[PDB]
Amino acid sequence: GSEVDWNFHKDSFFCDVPSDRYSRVVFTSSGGETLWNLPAIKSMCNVDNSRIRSHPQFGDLCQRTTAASCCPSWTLGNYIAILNNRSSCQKIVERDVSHTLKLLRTCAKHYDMAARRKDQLKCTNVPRKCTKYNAVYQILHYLVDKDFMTPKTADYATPALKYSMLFSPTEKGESMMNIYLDNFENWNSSDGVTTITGIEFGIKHSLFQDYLLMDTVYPAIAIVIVLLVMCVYTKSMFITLMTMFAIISSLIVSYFLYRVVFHFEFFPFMNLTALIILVGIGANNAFVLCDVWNYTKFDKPHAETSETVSITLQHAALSMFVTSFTTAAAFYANYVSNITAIRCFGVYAGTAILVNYVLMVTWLPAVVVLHERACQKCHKVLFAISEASRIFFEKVLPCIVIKFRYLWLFWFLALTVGGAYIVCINPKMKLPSLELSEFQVFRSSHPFERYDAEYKKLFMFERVHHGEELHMPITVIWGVSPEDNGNPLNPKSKGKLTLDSSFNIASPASQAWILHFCQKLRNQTFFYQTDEQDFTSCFIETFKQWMENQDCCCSHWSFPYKQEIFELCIKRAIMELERSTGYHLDSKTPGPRFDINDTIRAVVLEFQSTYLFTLAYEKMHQFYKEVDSWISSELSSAPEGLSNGWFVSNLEFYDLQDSLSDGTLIAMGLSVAVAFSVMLLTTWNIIISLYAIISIAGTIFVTVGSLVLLGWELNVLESVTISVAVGLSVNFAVHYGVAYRLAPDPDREGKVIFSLSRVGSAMAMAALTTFVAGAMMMPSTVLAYTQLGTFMMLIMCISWAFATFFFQCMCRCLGPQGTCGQIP
Amino acid sequence: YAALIADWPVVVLGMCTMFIVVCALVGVLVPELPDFSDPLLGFEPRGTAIGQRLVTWNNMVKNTGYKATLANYPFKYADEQAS
Ligand SMILES: CC(C)CCC[C@@H](C)[C@H]1CC[C@H]2[C@@H]3CC=C4C[C@@H](OC(=O)CCC(=O)O)CC[C@]4(C)[C@H]3CC[C@]12C
Ligand SMILES: CC(C)CCC[C@@H](C)[C@H]1CC[C@H]2[C@@H]3CC=C4C[C@@H](OC(=O)CCC(=O)O)CC[C@]4(C)[C@H]3CC[C@]12C
Ligand SMILES: CC(C)CCC[C@@H](C)[C@H]1CC[C@H]2[C@@H]3CC=C4C[C@@H](OC(=O)CCC(=O)O)CC[C@]4(C)[C@H]3CC[C@]12C
Ligand SMILES: CC(C)CCC[C@@H](C)[C@H]1CC[C@H]2[C@@H]3CC=C4C[C@@H](OC(=O)CCC(=O)O)CC[C@]4(C)[C@H]3CC[C@]12C
Ligand SMILES: CC(C)CCC[C@@H](C)[C@H]1CC[C@H]2[C@@H]3CC=C4C[C@@H](OC(=O)CCC(=O)O)CC[C@]4(C)[C@H]3CC[C@]12C
Ligand SMILES: CC(C)CCC[C@@H](C)[C@H]1CC[C@H]2[C@@H]3CC=C4C[C@@H](OC(=O)CCC(=O)O)CC[C@]4(C)[C@H]3CC[C@]12C
Ligand SMILES: CC(C)CCC[C@@H](C)[C@H]1CC[C@H]2[C@@H]3CC=C4C[C@@H](OC(=O)CCC(=O)O)CC[C@]4(C)[C@H]3CC[C@]12C
Ligand SMILES: CC(C)CCC[C@@H](C)[C@H]1CC[C@H]2[C@@H]3CC=C4C[C@@H](OC(=O)CCC(=O)O)CC[C@]4(C)[C@H]3CC[C@]12C
Ligand SMILES: *[C@@H]1O[C@H](CO)[C@@H](O)[C@H](O)[C@H]1NC(C)=O
Ligand SMILES: *[C@@H]1O[C@H](CO)[C@@H](O)[C@H](O)[C@H]1NC(C)=O
Ligand SMILES: *[C@@H]1O[C@H](CO)[C@@H](O)[C@H](O)[C@H]1NC(C)=O
Ligand SMILES: *[C@@H]1O[C@H](CO)[C@@H](O)[C@H](O)[C@H]1NC(C)=O
Repeated sequence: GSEVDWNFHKDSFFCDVPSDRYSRVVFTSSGGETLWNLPAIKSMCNVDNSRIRSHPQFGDLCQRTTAASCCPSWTLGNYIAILNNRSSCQKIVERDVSHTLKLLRTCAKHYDMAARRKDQLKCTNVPRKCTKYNAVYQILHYLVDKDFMTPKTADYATPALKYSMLFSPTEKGESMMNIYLDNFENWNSSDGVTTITGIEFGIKHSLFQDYLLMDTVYPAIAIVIVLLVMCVYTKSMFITLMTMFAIISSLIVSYFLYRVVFHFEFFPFMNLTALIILVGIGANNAFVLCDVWNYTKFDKPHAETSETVSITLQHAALSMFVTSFTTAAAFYANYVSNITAIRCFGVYAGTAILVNYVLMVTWLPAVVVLHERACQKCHKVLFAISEASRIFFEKVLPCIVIKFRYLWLFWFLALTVGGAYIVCINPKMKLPSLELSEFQVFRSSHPFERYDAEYKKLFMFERVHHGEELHMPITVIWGVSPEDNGNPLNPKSKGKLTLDSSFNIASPASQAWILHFCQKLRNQTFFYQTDEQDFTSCFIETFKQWMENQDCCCSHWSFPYKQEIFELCIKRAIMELERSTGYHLDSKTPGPRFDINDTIRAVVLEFQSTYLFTLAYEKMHQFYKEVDSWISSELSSAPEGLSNGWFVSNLEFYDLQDSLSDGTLIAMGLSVAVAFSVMLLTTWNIIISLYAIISIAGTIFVTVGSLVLLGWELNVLESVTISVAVGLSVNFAVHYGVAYRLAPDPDREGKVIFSLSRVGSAMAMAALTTFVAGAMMMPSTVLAYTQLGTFMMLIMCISWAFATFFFQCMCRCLGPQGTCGQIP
Repeated sequence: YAALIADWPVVVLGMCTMFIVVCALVGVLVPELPDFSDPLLGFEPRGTAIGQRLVTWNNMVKNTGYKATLANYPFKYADEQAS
């Protein structure tokens, strides 16, 4: 139903003032790049009263008798209709358009009045009386963006105002989800003259969950594709099905081991993405075992199966464990970060990879030994595929990589130095620059992220909102000691508890010292004078000033009282200090704290400062560092010197940024150390280890440089990606290094073609399968999937190319006698 | 165990699925299922010499004054019995 009349009943009234609390839609018209035309305004108001004035809305102001309309719409069309007092917004005569154009032209130079509350009357002096009741000010400050009516353009020029806004009389909140879940999500936009771009119903995070469930078809499809490709490599559907089931069961048992055995109970979001990663990892192990199997079954076919199994385990387990353990340590290295989500994702993914390795070692030989048990063209095409792959990865690829052998060196060195310069000096990666309230958690084209990132800086009532200029306060506390109690390690996000200390303020020396501290702090440079706060500061000062009376019990004494006057007169004084001004004080007031017993337990002072609140890193770091360095000067009496070192402002974003900037580097260091150690221990030849380290550094620098060039911050994902990349790099270097060694050929140019022809198929298959398993996430809605897919593609296609070319064209300098490592 | 996976594949392939299925059943029965409602439930440092103080100063506010026996840090309240 929802059928009643609207507010415009030939009444020049209006519900309220357009505030920030309501719901906003943002309109751009078309390539026409103009909105001042009856079709645009009428279609905008019509799509308004169609897509939002149809569904039953029980949340409204209800200021009049109309049950389904309190304010008309709060749009440009209404503000035109209030001129020439045409009631229905549908009835416009295309002349009031010119009227308001001329009016905004002649009045925009004065932008400057807040409001005229009295009906048909102005409270304070205004430059012009030709303006209606708050028409021009409201229509300039709220509805139309900045490009309209600028003093930069000359006279006789007509502006464009490609963007406009439109409010809604209802109050934004979670209740809009229904409205959004049926009427807004499916259809594209309005007709070709008006197109909605940004929406601010306020359900960006509460509705998030739903999209998750609606976008799990892209993971599933991915799995399917993988299966197909594996059928091409190993022709038996049995092995493919059983290894995919092994991967799934590995994830399941890893969850079980994660939840109850390790016993810590919190499941973050990013853990889901883990699955995708492992889909492009576990399969690799198969492509190492199966292949080797055939080789052994091609060397001594008449032998007993048990011997072939023992030999293939002997020849595969070492490399499988090397690569799996390297990636697992690279994941577990995130257990040194101070955040919670990554500190759990690390452990989960690490346990997953380790269990997957164990299953690939045990379950897989079982199924491969238990696999002892018109189509002419369908078989000939596969035979030709095998022949082509063999002739390619045996004769063509080594020729291509070894005949040129010099262009690759210079080319990849240039790419490496470019990546190094682009990650280190000029466009270094930037810390996050968005408030914790609104992270970009959707696709960068969703109607929510548009309004939350781009359009929140074109409209006046948001730009001047960005012009807050709120100073930063400092506080000091002497009551409690800083200590955390509830599940620090592998936390719960629900662990907190307060406590106490043992100090006395009754000592007169402590009183004098507090007064001296305040006087001193009133001297430094990071201070801001207001001359207006009486109690919202040191309480001792105003208390002393208040105790100058006489004949009332104590009065007219010195500064260091005998504390028997003091303990009682604090309470005697505050009950009248509440009388004069500041009648209310609520749990964040510099007043001292009490207990069940009326003694004092916590003392809290507060001051303003000259540094302005911001979101950059260097400014806040300077503030914190210098001010804490000064506050560290305590040298005070025995009491209140312990549990003294207190300082806290509204600086949490800075904490997040610092924790990121330290965790990422520590994780990178640990992971690269483990990688180099494993490579050295598995190669037993120092020059090959040096070449592998150079290749790892090259691929890391190139991938991080391409990521930063494409434009990426460090929110919480890249903090894990930067460490995962250096663990996923060495996967190919280890194989190419093991295969290069133990080859029946002493010379340099020889024994390279051997290793390359022997493991190029496996490396290319692993690269392609991870590439295609990450390339099925690009079209999606939630952002994490897109980030992870792009990173996966860009890391695999780079690491394979380097570890093949820049390594083989380097490992041919080695001498046949070489180093052979130390003597075990 | 080369001989073990040589003449006895089925036992080694069945013990694995026994372990896997008991693991899945325990994991789906015992622990409380995750929520997935707030996408930023974790992003807050813990124990970094500037997160401890924030946590403590926020716990100081939640334990505000009550009309009687706040078990907390109130103002003057406990001595209003004169009226
Ligand atoms: C390179 C690899 C092989 C090193 C070992 C990796 C894991 C086996 C380790 C790394 C960090 C360890 C964790 C470090 C700290 C904790 C918190 C700890 O928490 C509690 O005891 C609180 C709950 C309770 O009271 O039971 C439980 C064990 C756990 C998860 C540990 C489980 C074993 C973990 C995951
Ligand atoms: C690895 C990922 C990328 C894909 C494979 C896993 C997903 C298909 C699963 C993992 C967790 C599942 C979620 C776990 C819990 C819920 C809550 C559940 O809530 C309700 O039924 C409504 C009531 C409420 O919980 O408030 C709806 C399904 C959903 C979102 C599930 C949807 C399917 C999810 C995202
Ligand atoms: C450990 C290996 C495997 C990876 C490479 C690590 C280091 C060789 C590099 C990579 C990024 C570098 C940092 C990139 C940027 C800066 C900022 C720079 O200070 C600036 O303000 C520079 C830019 C400017 O002048 O504005 C001081 C060096 C530092 C910390 C660099 C220190 C050296 C770092 C850690
Ligand atoms: C080789 C791998 C590990 C990737 C490279 C590391 C980056 C992902 C991170 C880790 C440390 C970060 C740096 C940590 C500290 C700073 C100082 C910070 O300084 C300021 O706040 C501004 C100073 C000024 O403007 O003069 C600017 C960002 C920067 C260079 C960061 C840039 C991005 C870095 C190099
Ligand atoms: C195996 C090899 C090929 C890896 C790459 C070797 C070099 C190209 C890298 C390794 C260490 C890097 C350096 C690590 C740290 C820094 C400090 C960083 O910050 C400053 O010196 C500040 C300059 C400023 O104030 O603007 C500038 C880049 C630089 C010299 C880096 C330049 C590139 C270097 C020499
Ligand atoms: C022989 C081959 C295998 C070497 C590796 C080539 C590709 C795997 C990579 C390496 C460098 C990458 C490029 C690094 C940087 C950019 C710029 C980037 O530009 C932007 O997104 C905005 C540019 C700007 O406006 O500054 C687009 C992707 C692109 C071309 C990347 C595309 C993929 C490239 C070519
Ligand atoms: C593995 C073999 C078959 C060689 C494959 C070579 C190309 C087909 C690959 C190599 C690197 C790929 C690129 C790696 C990364 C990107 C960035 C990617 O960026 C986005 O889509 C932005 C997503 C976002 O951040 O929202 C677009 C595709 C592109 C250029 C990829 C296109 C396909 C490329 C050029
Ligand atoms: C039953 C559930 C709980 C687990 C299923 C997984 C495995 C235990 C199954 C899947 C496929 C099964 C195999 C499917 C077919 C056969 C062939 C069967 O022998 C014949 O059919 C011979 C026919 C002939 O040559 O005359 C012997 C059992 C075996 C190996 C089965 C053994 C058990 C396997 C590996
Ligand atoms: C609008 O107001 C003017 C003057 O107040 C009046 O002359 C005109 O008739 C009104 N419009 C209508 C439709 O009555
Ligand atoms: C969007 O769909 C509507 C139908 O709901 C159609 O009228 C309009 O032309 C479409 N616009 C575009 C750009 O496809
Ligand atoms: C603080 O006030 C002025 C201005 O800095 C200075 O001259 C004076 O000596 C200082 N007083 C104290 C007690 O530090
Ligand atoms: C003060 O606290 C003590 C705690 O031991 C308690 O016994 C006493 O009753 C309290 N006094 C008042 C007036 O609440």
